[PDB]
Amino acid sequence: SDCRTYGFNTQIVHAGQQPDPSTGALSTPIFQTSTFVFDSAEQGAARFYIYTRLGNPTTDALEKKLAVLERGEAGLATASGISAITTTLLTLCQQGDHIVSASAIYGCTHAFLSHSMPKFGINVSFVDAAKPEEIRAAMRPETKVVYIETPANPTLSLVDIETVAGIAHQQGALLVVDNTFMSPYCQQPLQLGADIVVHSVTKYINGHGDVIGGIIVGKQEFIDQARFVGLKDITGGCMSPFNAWLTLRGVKTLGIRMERHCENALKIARFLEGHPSITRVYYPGLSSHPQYELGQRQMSLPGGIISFEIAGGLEAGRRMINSVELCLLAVSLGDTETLIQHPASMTHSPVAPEERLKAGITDGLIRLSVGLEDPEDIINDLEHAIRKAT
Amino acid sequence: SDCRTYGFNTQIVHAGQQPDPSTGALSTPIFQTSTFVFDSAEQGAARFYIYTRLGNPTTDALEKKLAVLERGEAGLATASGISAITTTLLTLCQQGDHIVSASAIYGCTHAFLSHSMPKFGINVSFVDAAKPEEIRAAMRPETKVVYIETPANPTLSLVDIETVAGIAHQQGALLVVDNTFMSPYCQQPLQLGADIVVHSVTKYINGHGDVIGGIIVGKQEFIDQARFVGLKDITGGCMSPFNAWLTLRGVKTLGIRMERHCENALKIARFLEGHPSITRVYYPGLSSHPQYELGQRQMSLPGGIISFEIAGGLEAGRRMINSVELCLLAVSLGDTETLIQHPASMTHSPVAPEERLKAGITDGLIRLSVGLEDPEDIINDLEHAIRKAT
Amino acid sequence: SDCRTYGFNTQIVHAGQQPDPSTGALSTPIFQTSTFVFDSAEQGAARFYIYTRLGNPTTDALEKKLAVLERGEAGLATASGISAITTTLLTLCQQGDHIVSASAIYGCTHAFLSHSMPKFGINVSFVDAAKPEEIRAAMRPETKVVYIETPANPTLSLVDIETVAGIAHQQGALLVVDNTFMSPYCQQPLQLGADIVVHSVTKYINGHGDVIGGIIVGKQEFIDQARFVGLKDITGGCMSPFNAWLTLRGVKTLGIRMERHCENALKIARFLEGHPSITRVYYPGLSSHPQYELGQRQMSLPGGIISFEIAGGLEAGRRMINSVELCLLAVSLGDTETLIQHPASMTHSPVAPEERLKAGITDGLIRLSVGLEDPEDIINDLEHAIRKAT
Amino acid sequence: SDCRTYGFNTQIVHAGQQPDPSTGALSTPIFQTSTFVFDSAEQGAARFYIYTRLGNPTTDALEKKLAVLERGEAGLATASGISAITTTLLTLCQQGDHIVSASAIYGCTHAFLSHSMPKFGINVSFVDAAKPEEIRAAMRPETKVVYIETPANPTLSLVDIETVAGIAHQQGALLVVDNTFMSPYCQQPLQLGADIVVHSVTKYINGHGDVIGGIIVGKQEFIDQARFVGLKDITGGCMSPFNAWLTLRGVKTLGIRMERHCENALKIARFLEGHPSITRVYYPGLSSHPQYELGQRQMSLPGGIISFEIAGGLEAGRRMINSVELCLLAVSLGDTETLIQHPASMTHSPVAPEERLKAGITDGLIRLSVGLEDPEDIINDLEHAIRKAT
Ligand SMILES: *Cc1c(COP(=O)(O)O)cnc(C)c1O
Ligand SMILES: *Cc1c(COP(=O)(O)O)cnc(C)c1O
Ligand SMILES: *Cc1c(COP(=O)(O)O)cnc(C)c1O
Ligand SMILES: *Cc1c(COP(=O)(O)O)cnc(C)c1O
Repeated sequence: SDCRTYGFNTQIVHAGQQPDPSTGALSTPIFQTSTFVFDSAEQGAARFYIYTRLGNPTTDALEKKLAVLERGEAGLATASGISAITTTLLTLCQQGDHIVSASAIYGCTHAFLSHSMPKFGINVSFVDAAKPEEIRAAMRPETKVVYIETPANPTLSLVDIETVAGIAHQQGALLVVDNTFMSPYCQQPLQLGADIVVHSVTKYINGHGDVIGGIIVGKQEFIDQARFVGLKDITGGCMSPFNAWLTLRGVKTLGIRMERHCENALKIARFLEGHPSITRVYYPGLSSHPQYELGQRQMSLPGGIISFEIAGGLEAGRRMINSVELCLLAVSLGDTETLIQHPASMTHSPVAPEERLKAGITDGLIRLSVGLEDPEDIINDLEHAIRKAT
Repeated sequence: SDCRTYGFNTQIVHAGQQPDPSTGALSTPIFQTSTFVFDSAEQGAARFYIYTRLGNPTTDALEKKLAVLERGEAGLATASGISAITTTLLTLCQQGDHIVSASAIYGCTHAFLSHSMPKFGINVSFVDAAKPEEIRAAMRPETKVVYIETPANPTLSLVDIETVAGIAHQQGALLVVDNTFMSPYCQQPLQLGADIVVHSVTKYINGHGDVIGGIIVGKQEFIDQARFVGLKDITGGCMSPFNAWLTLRGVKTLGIRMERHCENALKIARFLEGHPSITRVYYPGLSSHPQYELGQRQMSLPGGIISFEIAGGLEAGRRMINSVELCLLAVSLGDTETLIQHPASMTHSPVAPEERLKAGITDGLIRLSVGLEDPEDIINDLEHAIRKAT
Repeated sequence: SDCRTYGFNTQIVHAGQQPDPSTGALSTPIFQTSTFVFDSAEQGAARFYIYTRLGNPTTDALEKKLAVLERGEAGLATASGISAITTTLLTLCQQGDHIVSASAIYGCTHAFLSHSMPKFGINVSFVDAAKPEEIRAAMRPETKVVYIETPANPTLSLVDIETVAGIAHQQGALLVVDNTFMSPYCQQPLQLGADIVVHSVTKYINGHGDVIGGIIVGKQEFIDQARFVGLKDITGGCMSPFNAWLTLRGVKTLGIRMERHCENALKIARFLEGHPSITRVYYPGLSSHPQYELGQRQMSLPGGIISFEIAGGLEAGRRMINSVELCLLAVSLGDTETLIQHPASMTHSPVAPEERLKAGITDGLIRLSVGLEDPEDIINDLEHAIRKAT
Repeated sequence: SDCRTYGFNTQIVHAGQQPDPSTGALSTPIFQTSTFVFDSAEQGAARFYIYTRLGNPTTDALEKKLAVLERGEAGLATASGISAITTTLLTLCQQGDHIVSASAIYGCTHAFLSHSMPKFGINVSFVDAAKPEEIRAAMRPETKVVYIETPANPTLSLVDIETVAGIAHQQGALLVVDNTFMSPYCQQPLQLGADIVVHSVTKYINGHGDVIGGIIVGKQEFIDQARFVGLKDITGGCMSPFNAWLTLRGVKTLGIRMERHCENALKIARFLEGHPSITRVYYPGLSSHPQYELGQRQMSLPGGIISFEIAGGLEAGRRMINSVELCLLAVSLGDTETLIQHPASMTHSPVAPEERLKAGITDGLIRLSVGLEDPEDIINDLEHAIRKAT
């Protein structure tokens, strides 16, 4: 049979994997090796597995699974989400090329695009990707890539993938989408015209807060270049077989995890929207979200991340996060535990307040990654902390 | 006490490591986490461990140990040896800069320098680094780095680190040395004036054929840039904590392994030099090596790698590797098992024979990574195969 | 706060665990050590962690979590489910003691009780535990333990835990319940009067088909004896820290997994009950189950295991399992993949047919462990295979 | 070829292992699975791998390697050294049987034999096994097993394996030898007439202080019973595949480790014997050892463990261990780090002083497990601490 014909939950469990033919072992073995042996001089030349830096059976299973889930031809695992992004863009671009990027992107990605790319002669124009006309207006004869993230932090704004793909393609560029926030269970950019999808598997795909890693999915021709040039000759961004095996294990529960994350998040978002100490709640599942209908067409679920603004600015946000007893203070997302952060007092404390404001980070903004706990316990913890903070 | 005051074997065992203060666990715990939690808003801002992509306690132990062993200030672990090299060079260089590199370098490194760097506007001049005058003559006002490997494949030629460091420094450049072949047990480039040392830990440092990884050692100021810019904003070349833990475990036996590798290799090299079917033997421990005295000053042991040429060219080399029963056919080195390869029929089969010849790869050249088996068994296997092949 | 006060899903995620105080690492570190160090002679005497055979911080987290989930005082992890059972019974019993056991128990447990115990002078009487009067009638002055499993293979019959606990206690014996089939998410024997619960974590608790292990939960006084005598001085049945860490990771999703297993199983059970080629379907969620109302009081969900009888006996059962394309042929249960077996042709093939019949294993009986795939795909596979087999 | 024909170092590296046929992976894959799948009903019956509790390809490699190294037919891996011992003895013995055991045995083994065995109707007579006549005099018609350890703590006394084997066999009993202290590199009890060898792999065989585990080696007929009855139906003492893989990795360096341990230990023993503050030194490599010549015939090296008595009794021993700066205070042995303990103040502090004295534990006795550090550093640390303590 062919895994690409089964339902999505069946694919989550089985795609890319099968019992070991030699032993019958059901779990994918951990091929924690650096060296592969040849039977003869002739077999060594013909292969020219050889070396985990080229490929590995455990990692291959993960790559094939994620390719099935994103409806792409091929996958390539990497050492980190950032390595997935930079291996992709450094494979595609050289000195003199140009990229149009969303401004509302992950912080580390922004640093790569704003400082590292221009030092290699690759220029980047940042635009508001919620306005597809700004993408069009920034495209140049040298533009190779349009780069977007959706939903995007810190207010969970959206980008219309299908519309942007059509613009990029008419002007001769590829569209790369960072799909980390959604996972393939909730959004499928390649089905909407994107050429390449990248993820930090560190978040939902692994889901267990114990793996740093990335994945790239796209056409075989591109993935072959990302592997044999990008990984081999540029970043050296290999995923270890053990991390691939842990990610395979974590992704087995992706469907049931995303369903529970999103069911919990919708309940919490509605609680916050009814709370008179909370000025704003940013969540694609609330009908007041400015791009609500686009989200309903593009995403199968509204996600597990919420942002919200607490009354009273910086000191209220600090008092709030210092008053939670169950939510844990951390900067990651997509884990089984609920995580909370207050950027203005945590990650962006040395940034000038007016510079945070232009970046959409108000003094009272809190970001919540909703976990698998009972939502009543999460709501009770938030209610306890909000009441204290105000 | 201070680990930097003890003998080298003591440092191999103990440097960078101590019993866990919280539990007393002797083994370094495997901190297989992506997320680190803060106790309050204030602690989260002060730290701005946070995230394994920034650092991790297991990986920190490995970095500190290797810094002690190379007599450097700081270490930085990476996803692969190639990532150690490219994270280093992409941190140091930008569009318009220049590198002088040895020509006799690892194949993948050559591909990065010959094809990837120039596409980022970084030019590279390749020279014969056994001739320090060629390094001097190639240096330009824009030269930021001189890059060398010693010993170098395929004939185990050497580079005079101290002399080259003095030339590089007089002309305002840094010297980067790939010390993979030797390990810090046998050669210490920083003590001879190199600025930065890189290794593929995939070889001797781990030693067990089950980890792909790299390490960078140098001054704190540079390592901080390689970590917070190179890894964070360019390659995303993180080492996983489990790979760091395996490398810590493998390096515990580095001293006893290198002693046995080199004792075995010297016996095998002398056997091959006495064999009338073997035209040449390349090994720094043989007094006929063209740079023998330099090797005796620069290396504490002559290493575990041998190359040799079998009579009868391509078909004899193929028959030989097809006739071994104990040596395993593979392209890695530094494992506990003896590994053998015949480049002209394996890795370089589609390369034009006259192009292999200019690269020092003759049709009869065999490379041997000597393992920890009884040398009598290795010699008997080689003798059996050589006699058949001729 | 106290984890014992939160909801059950919150407890699944958080109980027994917290961020590492020394580093903030969110994931429980893998303390893969054999040795623990003391700061002084005095600290070494006071502790007399010391040695993973006594205890280990990773394994302690798992033990504490499972104790919370079963509402018991303490937990003890073991090398296998069988070791959990034998460490328990060999701690409790000595030469001259007696056990009353259900006859419908796991095969390996039956072998221990029928052959191993009597060779140590410990006698066992087997009874039909669906009939509590048979338990009472078999109790002797020497009876130390009543041992039950519920639901029990092969027809998923039940045992009334509360009623049996009252009988055992009136006659001075302890009740031990193997709760593997249900997990603490679906049944809590200690809340119904059982004294000790054992599990094979190999099944649902880990859930990922990659760990062999057991756990014991009960009063602190008993668990201390099971640890310091049973494990230390009898079975030497330690769980490795890595297996404990994997089980901690697997149990994070126990609630969402059990919900999906049981939702899928109920759909499949109803499909089979409507199928004219299927003579019988054994599933606690079907109202025709002989102990249906007891199951509704004692179990929060009817479970993920189904047994059923296909028309046409031995050859139909063999043709059926040889015709599935998605279900995998295996003898375990509780994995994320759907597993199927036909005992009469697989595990019990050399047993006399009339001896299988008395054991409740008819020639046409199939056992199904329902996984996390789309139930429509599982049903389509079963329908395809049943139609072929008949 | 056949691994049993090669030299011992070659066997250490290669025995039981080969490149994976399906992939060529050189490292033995980690088959971290609980479940094995069958291709058809017929293959499932024929096998009746099936289940890691029966066997596993990773663990099988370790078992085969250790069988080669001990010159035995078959091996069986276990959860701990204690499980290797109890699985062996509980397989061999039943109610009414008798064991003659050395008195100078590992503490936990003594507890099993003195308290657990008699509660199962199995009687044990303890004798001074340095006097083979005491073994003979204690044998009864019911004696099934003679059990010995050599060298034996706390004074490293010896037992003449060959002489004791002949006595046991003439009287119809099996000889079981715990060979943990020596490893197969230094002593081979089966070659001297022992029937079964057990080890705690926790010590030298793994060697890296990060695995708890055991191994049993003997005839195929016995090992089959220890596996299919002892492990399956009594102790449930399975080794996890990951622990087996780590032990395979650790044992690769067994030969070079034992050579360095013993070279270091002999230097340290001679230093201590020349020290006027040290009243006695117990080490088989010193010619004053009471069984020196027996040790030279039976052991290829004198081992890595030393015991010694410091002048000044209990308080001097406590001051000494509180004054070391490099040696670590711990109760294990066979690790790469040097470990030290003072039983009278650490492990035996609540034992009556006259009861320790009869057990050979004087108030001033120190036990040292010599590691792989520079021996000059170990000697300097001991000298520093001894001078302070006196
Ligand atoms: C966390 C994240 C990344 C970075 O991935 P890493 O695995 O941390 O390198 C990139 N994009 C998004 C949207 C992320 O959330
Ligand atoms: C193997 C090797 C490398 C590459 O290291 P990887 O870990 O394979 O990326 C670089 N330099 C030398 C000298 C090597 O032998
Ligand atoms: C599988 C099972 C066991 C045995 O557990 P192991 O981990 O295989 O030793 C015991 N009881 C039940 C109900 C089981 O399903
Ligand atoms: C440590 C030891 C044991 C016990 O082994 P574990 O792996 O700790 O269960 C048994 N015998 C000897 C000689 C030992 O040193």
